Amino acid sequence: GAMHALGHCCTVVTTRGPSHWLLLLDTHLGTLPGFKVSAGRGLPAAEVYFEAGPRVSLSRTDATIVAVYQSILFQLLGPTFPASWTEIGATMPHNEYTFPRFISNPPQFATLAFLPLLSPTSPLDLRALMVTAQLMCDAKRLSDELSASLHGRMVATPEISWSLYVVLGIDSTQTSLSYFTRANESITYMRYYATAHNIHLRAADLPLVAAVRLDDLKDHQIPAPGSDDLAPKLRFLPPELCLLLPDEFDLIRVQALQFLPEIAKHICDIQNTICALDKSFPDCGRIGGERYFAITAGLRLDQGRGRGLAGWRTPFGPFGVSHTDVFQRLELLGDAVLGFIVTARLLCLFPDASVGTLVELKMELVRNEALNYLVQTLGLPQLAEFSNNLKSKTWADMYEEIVGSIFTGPNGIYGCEEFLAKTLMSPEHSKTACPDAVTKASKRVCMGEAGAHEFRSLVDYACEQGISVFCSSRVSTMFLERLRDIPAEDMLDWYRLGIQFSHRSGLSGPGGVVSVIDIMTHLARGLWLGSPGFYVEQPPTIPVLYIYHRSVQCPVLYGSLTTGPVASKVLALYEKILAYESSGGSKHIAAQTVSRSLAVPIPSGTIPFLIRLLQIALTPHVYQKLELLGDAFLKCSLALHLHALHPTLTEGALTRMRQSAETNSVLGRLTKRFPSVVSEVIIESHPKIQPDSKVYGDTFEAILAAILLACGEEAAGAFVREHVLPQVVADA
Ligand SMILES: [Mn+2]
Ligand SMILES: [Mn+2]
Ligand SMILES: [Mn+2]
Ligand SMILES: [Mn+2]
Ligand SMILES: [Mn+2]
Ligand SMILES: [Mn+2]
Ligand SMILES: [Mn+2]
Ligand SMILES: [Mn+2]
Ligand SMILES: [Mn+2]
Ligand SMILES: [Mn+2]
Ligand SMILES: [Mn+2]
Ligand SMILES: [Mn+2]
Repeated sequence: GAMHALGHCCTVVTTRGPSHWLLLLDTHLGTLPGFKVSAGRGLPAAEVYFEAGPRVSLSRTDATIVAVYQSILFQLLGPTFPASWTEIGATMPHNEYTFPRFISNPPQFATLAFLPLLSPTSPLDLRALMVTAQLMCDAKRLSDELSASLHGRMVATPEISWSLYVVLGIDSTQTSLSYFTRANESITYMRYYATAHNIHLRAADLPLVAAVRLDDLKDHQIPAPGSDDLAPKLRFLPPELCLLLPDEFDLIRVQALQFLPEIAKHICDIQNTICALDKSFPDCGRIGGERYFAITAGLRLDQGRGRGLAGWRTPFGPFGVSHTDVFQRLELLGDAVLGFIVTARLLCLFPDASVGTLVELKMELVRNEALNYLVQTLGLPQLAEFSNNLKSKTWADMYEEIVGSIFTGPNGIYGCEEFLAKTLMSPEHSKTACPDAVTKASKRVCMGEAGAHEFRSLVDYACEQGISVFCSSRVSTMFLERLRDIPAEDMLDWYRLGIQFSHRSGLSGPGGVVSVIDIMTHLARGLWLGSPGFYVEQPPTIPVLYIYHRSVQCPVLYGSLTTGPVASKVLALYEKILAYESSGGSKHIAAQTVSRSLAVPIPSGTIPFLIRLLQIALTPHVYQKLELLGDAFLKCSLALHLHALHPTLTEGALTRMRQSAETNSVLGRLTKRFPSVVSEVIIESHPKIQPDSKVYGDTFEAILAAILLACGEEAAGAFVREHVLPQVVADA
């Protein structure tokens, strides 16, 4: 293009070596997922690796010198390919796309050009191109112009479809006047070319060229001066037909060039997939190539059929990871964080619930049965394609894998929170005329004119009409009683927070629907996202605020500490837990010694709160819920750390791995490595207990939660990598 041109260091790799090219796109496609092409239509199997580079600028004059090189390439490609890279992709048979069923005609198509590179680092040379165009211009026939200096050189027959051949030497045994036979018939080459092609050979008296067609020499090695290793495919052709290609166009280039059409198809495929499925597949915030590979990993559940996933090419992620392997490890991780977020939020949504029922409720929301239904309402089954010769996989797994994708993508844990809040609660989860006095309240709620009793009326109504806004009948029922326990002066703020979130999520306008179902839903999402803390049973309220430690904030929903309608509640609880009169005996000392033994940098002035929780973690009947949360986080943090440390490992390995460092005996050991003052306090609280007890293990889990709650997600995850990760036992 003009200046609008982005570089990529495209590399085609065959059995015989690597070939380097500079791809130029006029479109931001981020990084392009490499792919590998199957054993070919006259070409060998190969692998194509990309990597983004400079943002190269081109003057009009230079851009047209590129255009020249292009046409040199198109000519070598032969008359079978339209002389435009766009037209090559934009006429692919549908069965060559990654999604033949969703071929969506993009408004734009990309505009690409290819240029040679001597190495993946050498700069773009424009003067070089012009020389190559000059040498091609000058390049003469074999008649004008030894059979050891021609060995391995590229030659094309421009009078006959511009086919490409590799010269093995000159066979003086025969001449265009010589004969060759096809069973029952013997003709002279000179007569053949006249009979078939309407070519009347001039220099007929010259010795034929012993060459082999590029189509035929699939991956085979070229022979020496001719000791001729594989000769049932050898061909002899008149020297006046062979146009000798310049030294730049060696065997390596010319073959790699046969794959450039696939790279054009790939970029084309990427673009289609995006503007066909980008709006129907939960948003991870990726763009271009990576968004493609995400949708591919996410919906192409099986592997290709012989030839490949998309046509003859099968895309792979970083470190040569199968798109299936990706889905496999993103499901594992996604499953692990869904557990974390659901734990942390249920913990606050039902502050009074026991660890017993929190666990029960989680499994009601994460259960296959439920996720399976959630995936149906997303309409993924319709888009997912597989050959059912792929057994143990479930619809429900798509949900987990998505959460994984969203998490590991640019949107972060914020994306996951958003995706869960859109999907676990939704008006689509109940059934439905309604009384008079109820429509009046609903109307008043929507235009902000609503107050205390209007909500009461609406709750009490839904509370008896059995309205379920969660994808669980138990959770929905339990949500309704949590609502009765919430001060009606508060409900207007929760609702606003819910509708606010619904708006930014793109699933509503600023106004609600004016139904008790929609109102019931918004109340839910508010309270899901924003409930401030949970109670530790018999002792104040522990505030959940690890979100405000996030290095990227979201004032629209959560606000800031210095103070909204939610932030204020959280802050309130925070100030009350500090002011708690510290009866600091030996526990308070253990808290302090733990406070400094974290071997990990914590945020500033966060200590006094950490001590308070570390105390709770170290008291006997109270750690229960902190343990629950710590357990949850540890799985998810460890899953992450391993996911990163082992880019090529799949479901089985990564599971067996983190399970080995998550066991109660293992965590217990780590608790004993703290100053003996800590072990002392544990044995002091629990009379006559033994080194193999469950309690050491669980207090570690409890401590991890204390760190998470008081210092935030990155401090807690640091503490995991520094202390828990080194205990993971290799599968070898
Ligand atoms: Mn079409
Ligand atoms: Mn003729
Ligand atoms: Mn990954
Ligand atoms: Mn409760
Ligand atoms: Mn599985
Ligand atoms: Mn699963
Ligand atoms: Mn009650
Ligand atoms: Mn809007
Ligand atoms: Mn555990
Ligand atoms: Mn690995
Ligand atoms: Mn005990
Ligand atoms: Mn435990």
